[PDB]
Amino acid sequence: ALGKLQDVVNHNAQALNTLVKQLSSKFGAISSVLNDIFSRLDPPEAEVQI
Amino acid sequence: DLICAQKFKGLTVLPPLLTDEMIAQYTSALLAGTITSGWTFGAGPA
Amino acid sequence: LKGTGVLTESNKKFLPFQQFGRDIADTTDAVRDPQTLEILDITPCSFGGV
Amino acid sequence: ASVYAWNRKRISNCVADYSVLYNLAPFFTFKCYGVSPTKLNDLCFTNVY
Ligand SMILES: *[C@@H]1O[C@H](CO)[C@@H](O)[C@H](O)[C@H]1NC(C)=O
Repeated sequence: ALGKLQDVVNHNAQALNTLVKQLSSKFGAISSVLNDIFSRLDPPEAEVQI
Repeated sequence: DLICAQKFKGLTVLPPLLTDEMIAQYTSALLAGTITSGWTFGAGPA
Repeated sequence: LKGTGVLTESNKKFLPFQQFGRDIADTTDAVRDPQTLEILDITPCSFGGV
Repeated sequence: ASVYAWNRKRISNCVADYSVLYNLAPFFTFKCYGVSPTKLNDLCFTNVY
């Protein structure tokens, strides 16, 4: 009976989850971790990945 | 555990200003007014 | 692996082959010392809003 | 060896010191992909070929 209210709650949760899952994408870079990029590349060519 | 995982990424939740007891108090006041006064308390004195 | 945080003794049951752990967000959560083979949990130190 | 019969050597379980390589004649080419050579012998690798 109380689906509508529950829907609201569920929606918000979903959004947050999606946002977290976007932190594992590299968007065409060499890695998803900033520390690896900075510790493996010299700054003149490390700017494009960042 | 999901709340802590979200918190360690900078995402947090703020509490409402009115608590549940306060909202229940509003509802009880409205119910008492309509039971004892009809519709007179919505237009002036009860 | 370069990071910042607090290192504590964890109760994770790494099986002998597993070296480091990950969380839901797919980031390093626990590590293993390559001098004592001890499992250490990593937690960012305290922060908040003002 | 010849280029059609190039030799492959496996390097593992050691301390990789890349500092001491500028000891031959000045080499024309020293080019790295995915990593920089500017004193970046502070990384740890699984195996070397
Ligand atoms: C080799 O590493 C182990 C830990 O894995 C350490 O206990 C030992 O002392 C090391 N060997 C030497 C010769 O120090």
